[PDB]
Amino acid sequence: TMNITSKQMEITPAIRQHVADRLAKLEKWQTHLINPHIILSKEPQGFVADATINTPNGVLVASGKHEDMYTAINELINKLERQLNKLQHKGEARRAA
Amino acid sequence: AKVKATLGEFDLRDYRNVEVLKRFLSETGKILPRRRTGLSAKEQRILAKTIKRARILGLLPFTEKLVR
Amino acid sequence: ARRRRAEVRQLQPDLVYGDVLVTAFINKIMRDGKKNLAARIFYDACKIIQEKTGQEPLKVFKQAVENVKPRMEVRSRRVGGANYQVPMEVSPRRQQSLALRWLVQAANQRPERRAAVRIAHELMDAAEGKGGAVKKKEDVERMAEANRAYAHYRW
Amino acid sequence: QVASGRAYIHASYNNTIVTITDPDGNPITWSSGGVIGYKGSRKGTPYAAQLAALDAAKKAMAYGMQSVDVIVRGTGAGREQAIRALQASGLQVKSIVDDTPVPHNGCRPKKKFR
RNA sequence: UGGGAGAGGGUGGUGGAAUUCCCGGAGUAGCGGUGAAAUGCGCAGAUACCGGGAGGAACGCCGAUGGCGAAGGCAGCCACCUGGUCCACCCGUGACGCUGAGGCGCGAAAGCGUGGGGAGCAAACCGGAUUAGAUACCCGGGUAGUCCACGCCCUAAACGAUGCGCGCUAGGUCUCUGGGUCUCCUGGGGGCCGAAGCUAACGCGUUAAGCGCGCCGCCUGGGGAGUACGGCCGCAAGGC
Ligand SMILES: [Mg+2]
Ligand SMILES: [Mg+2]
Ligand SMILES: [Mg+2]
Ligand SMILES: [Mg+2]
Ligand SMILES: [Mg+2]
Ligand SMILES: [Mg+2]
Ligand SMILES: [Mg+2]
Ligand SMILES: [Mg+2]
Ligand SMILES: [Mg+2]
Ligand SMILES: [Mg+2]
Ligand SMILES: [Mg+2]
Ligand SMILES: [Mg+2]
Ligand SMILES: [Mg+2]
Ligand SMILES: [Mg+2]
Ligand SMILES: [Mg+2]
Ligand SMILES: [Mg+2]
Ligand SMILES: [Mg+2]
Ligand SMILES: [Mg+2]
Ligand SMILES: [Mg+2]
Ligand SMILES: [Mg+2]
Ligand SMILES: [Mg+2]
Ligand SMILES: [Mg+2]
Ligand SMILES: [Mg+2]
Ligand SMILES: [Mg+2]
Ligand SMILES: [Mg+2]
Ligand SMILES: [Mg+2]
Ligand SMILES: [Mg+2]
Ligand SMILES: [Mg+2]
Ligand SMILES: [Mg+2]
Ligand SMILES: [Mg+2]
Ligand SMILES: [Mg+2]
Ligand SMILES: [Mg+2]
Ligand SMILES: [Mg+2]
Ligand SMILES: [Mg+2]
Ligand SMILES: [Mg+2]
Ligand SMILES: [Mg+2]
Ligand SMILES: [Mg+2]
Ligand SMILES: [Mg+2]
Ligand SMILES: [Mg+2]
Ligand SMILES: [Mg+2]
Ligand SMILES: [Mg+2]
Ligand SMILES: [Mg+2]
Ligand SMILES: [Mg+2]
Ligand SMILES: [Mg+2]
Ligand SMILES: [Mg+2]
Ligand SMILES: [Mg+2]
Ligand SMILES: [Mg+2]
Ligand SMILES: [Mg+2]
Ligand SMILES: [Mg+2]
Ligand SMILES: [Mg+2]
Ligand SMILES: [Mg+2]
Ligand SMILES: [Mg+2]
Ligand SMILES: [Mg+2]
Ligand SMILES: [Mg+2]
Ligand SMILES: [Mg+2]
Ligand SMILES: [Mg+2]
Ligand SMILES: [Mg+2]
Repeated sequence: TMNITSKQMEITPAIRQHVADRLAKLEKWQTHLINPHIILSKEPQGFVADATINTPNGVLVASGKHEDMYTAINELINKLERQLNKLQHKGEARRAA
Repeated sequence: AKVKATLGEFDLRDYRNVEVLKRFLSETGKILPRRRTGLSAKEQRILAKTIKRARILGLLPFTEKLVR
Repeated sequence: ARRRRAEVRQLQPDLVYGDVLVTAFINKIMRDGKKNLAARIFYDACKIIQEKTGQEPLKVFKQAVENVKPRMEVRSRRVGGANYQVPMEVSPRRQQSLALRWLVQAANQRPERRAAVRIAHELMDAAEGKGGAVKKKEDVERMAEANRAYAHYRW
Repeated sequence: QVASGRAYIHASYNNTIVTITDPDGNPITWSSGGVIGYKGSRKGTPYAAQLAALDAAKKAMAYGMQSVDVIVRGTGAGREQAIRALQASGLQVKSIVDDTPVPHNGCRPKKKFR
């Protein structure tokens, strides 16, 4: 299933559940989210949310950064959505000719 | 093989000269380009107009079916 | 590969009929590099062919090869927004390779317990126009004919 | 039964239709990409036109047709292969003329031709 | 005074191709449409074919890197009415000139009013697809409108994003149209490459964005905003 790693930090089951609820935005596209993996970590300037996810049509790899950790998580999602919507529709572009 | 070189003197305004005007028409019925008639800009305009009058009188055709 | 074509490996003839095609058949039977076993299964079947049907193993084996060679096949290709089964002619190298592959694969589908029995019997049936192998060649050919209307995409 | 007639090849990008008429233009029989079994975009392939022309030529010859004039309209794929199929069928192709309609700048066309 | 070219404008007429529709004939199992499809149409006879008819709109080839106009913009053909423009002669007048705040006229398309017309096309609209969804793109329909007359509207990437006039400052090459003596020369247009020079650069360069004079319009950081208030105009939309 979905795995969450908190590198050199400690987090609560509540925060892990928030991440799972935010990753659920990707379920919109109705494609298989295969072993999604979120890495959470703290730089000196703020938090870093990493993610690697494979789908039937490719991989999603994105990194979000921000002072506020929930915002870094959201920036991660925004980058992941635009990658997934690309994987799902790019092949449609050259139907003609 | 330019059409104008295949003809002596002719009047570019004789809309009834069926036997001369008809050479300036492709086998499909169209007005031939200047590259295949050898006329300058000024006289190709007179030719085109004359062909059109002759078409309206029924002397020249507007279109012909292409035979292989 | 990208740069050039590939060179077809020449195989040494086998040591019971001097045949290069018989060699390629042995190798296709060979699992885990057990060539001694691979050769023994073929030849063991060459006796079974002789003893169930009094004629040439070599001749039976070779005819069954021609009976599995597919003359045309379908080769996919995406055209705009649809995957089309383009009908395509098969190079003789590939014809041979497909023939030998399907022979063994279809033989190993059989219910007979000992392998050399399965290799013999399948080559017996295929020599006559039967068996799951020749079916596979027919199936592939019917696919190509069914799609003759796409034969102008051929590359 | 008439032995002399006509063959029209209405050939568009979606299909090819062959209608075999009499000397006056009255249809004797016809075929198309659909009659020979195809649907969708297959009807616009040259092989489709081929089967259609042959099935049309075959039916016509079943009524004693031997000679045809050939009239061709449209710039579709199976246009050239349809002419082939008629010649190589048994019928005598006395002539081939292209009668494709072309406006002398007439009605405004659908958006997809602009 | 004597000539020229031209889709310059206005009015009346008129030709053929094609689409659609209606009638007749012949014929049958599909046609159509797409990336692939479906909706749609079709045994109540469609499509494809032949003959006849009706109707509206737009004018293939010629046609071009072309022509004309102040701009908008102008393209089948005939006639009439009519504007601009160029050339040769160097004949008449004698600075009668340039520009131009206001004013007045013109002003693509869409839109408005009254009446007409309506084939094709097609906002809105309905339906089929596509798609995660698809108030879209693609497909099948479809009303205004698109067309005509008269009256309004007055906008635009209304662009060369380049106000008009004059004089001056290498040439080379293509082209339209005149006059020579027709080799070529010389006017007037339309392009390209470039002297000097200009320019932040890109580029411009005798069709200047060069060097100068005259006159007009306009800019003065981005947003707020071409908005608000006022005034003027409009039937409204909305314009200045
Ligand atoms: Mg975990
Ligand atoms: Mg933790
Ligand atoms: Mg990293
Ligand atoms: Mg979002
Ligand atoms: Mg194998
Ligand atoms: Mg098999
Ligand atoms: Mg069989
Ligand atoms: Mg089709
Ligand atoms: Mg005069
Ligand atoms: Mg009828
Ligand atoms: Mg009935
Ligand atoms: Mg008709
Ligand atoms: Mg043109
Ligand atoms: Mg021009
Ligand atoms: Mg001009
Ligand atoms: Mg004088
Ligand atoms: Mg005097
Ligand atoms: Mg003035
Ligand atoms: Mg004024
Ligand atoms: Mg206006
Ligand atoms: Mg209008
Ligand atoms: Mg309007
Ligand atoms: Mg209204
Ligand atoms: Mg109204
Ligand atoms: Mg109106
Ligand atoms: Mg009203
Ligand atoms: Mg009305
Ligand atoms: Mg209507
Ligand atoms: Mg809809
Ligand atoms: Mg839907
Ligand atoms: Mg919805
Ligand atoms: Mg729709
Ligand atoms: Mg539509
Ligand atoms: Mg429509
Ligand atoms: Mg309305
Ligand atoms: Mg109305
Ligand atoms: Mg104004
Ligand atoms: Mg412009
Ligand atoms: Mg100008
Ligand atoms: Mg401006
Ligand atoms: Mg600006
Ligand atoms: Mg001014
Ligand atoms: Mg200035
Ligand atoms: Mg000159
Ligand atoms: Mg001259
Ligand atoms: Mg010049
Ligand atoms: Mg230049
Ligand atoms: Mg210089
Ligand atoms: Mg300066
Ligand atoms: Mg010059
Ligand atoms: Mg000079
Ligand atoms: Mg100029
Ligand atoms: Mg400047
Ligand atoms: Mg400001
Ligand atoms: Mg205002
Ligand atoms: Mg405004
Ligand atoms: Mg106000």
